[PDB]
Amino acid sequence: NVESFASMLRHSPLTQMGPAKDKLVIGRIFHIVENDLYIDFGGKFHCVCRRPEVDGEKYQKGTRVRLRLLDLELTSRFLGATTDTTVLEANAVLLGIQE
Amino acid sequence: EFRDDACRKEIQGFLDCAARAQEARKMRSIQETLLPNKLNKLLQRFPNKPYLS
Repeated sequence: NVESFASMLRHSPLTQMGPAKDKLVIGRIFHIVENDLYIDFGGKFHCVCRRPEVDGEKYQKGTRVRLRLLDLELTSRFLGATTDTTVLEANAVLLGIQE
Repeated sequence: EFRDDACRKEIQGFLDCAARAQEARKMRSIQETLLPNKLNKLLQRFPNKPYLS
């Protein structure tokens, strides 16, 4: 009586979500630099978003935010490169706080 | 006849233009210091890999 790994992968929320393009996700600000919030949203890599000029003080560690994902991982192959160069971070648009 | 009596205005304009050129030179020099050094520093952190790991 054990759920298979295939079952878990099939029924996990990340699999439920289709292509990450323009999907809406709920991220968590797990680390903040002066004006750069590092937001984890459950994906393999976090995203980095500038603190909004409006209510920027309202964003703090653990502040749950809404993001529009453009890519789970930012990668691309370049002229002559054998393997894709990855910046090890997702590309997401910060929409605001969630309550 | 190269006499300053009437040229006063043009000569003053010449001096002002030279001063403006020098000031613009200084401002450009200071403002110049993405620069190639910073861009290359960024690139080195993500080197092109034409071989296999």
